[PDB]
Parts: sequence; structure tokens; C-alpha cells
Amino acid sequence: QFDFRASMHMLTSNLTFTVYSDLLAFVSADTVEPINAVAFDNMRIMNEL
Amino acid sequence: QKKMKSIVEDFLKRLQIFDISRVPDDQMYRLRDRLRLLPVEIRRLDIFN
Repeated sequence: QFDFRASMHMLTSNLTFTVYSDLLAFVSADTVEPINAVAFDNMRIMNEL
Repeated sequence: QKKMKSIVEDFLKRLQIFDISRVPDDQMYRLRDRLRLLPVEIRRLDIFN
């Protein structure tokens, strides 16, 4: 049998939010000039110039 | 940021007996390395001083 007391509930959620997928789109990524690019040892990748 | 291949290329061109089109860049940079070890001529060195 249908019982109103047993069927009435309060559903709770958030009012609104925006879900994002591409996190890296929020990053402005630039690079140094290749002439000035350095390796792990802080020296230029290519030194013969 | 200065690539010194142009200097050695002009040097070889001014020697007037080599065809720089036949000279790879590695040989030019070896010439650069050898030239780098020579002392500068007195007049040029004093002008640069």
C-alpha cells in the first residue's frame, strides 16, 4: 500500500556548480626561446651554437 | 645567442680556394674551436680593449 509518511522524503543537493573536463586549458603555458633551452644540469641543451 | 658559423664561413670564403658549399657545419665549428685558442693580434686586441 502507498503510505504518504513512508514515501515523503527531502532530497538535498547543491544549488549549482560548473563541471570542467580539460584542466590544462586553465594553464597558460609558454616556452623559452630554443636557443636558451637548458637541460637538467642547468646548461644549454646544445652548446656548439 | 650568436651562432659563429657565419664567421668561419666568411673566413673560408675569403681564403678564396675552398668551396664553402662543400664544407659541412661540423668542420666549420671545429675550425671555430681551433681559432678560439689563438691569441688575438696586437692591434686588434688593443682596439677591442
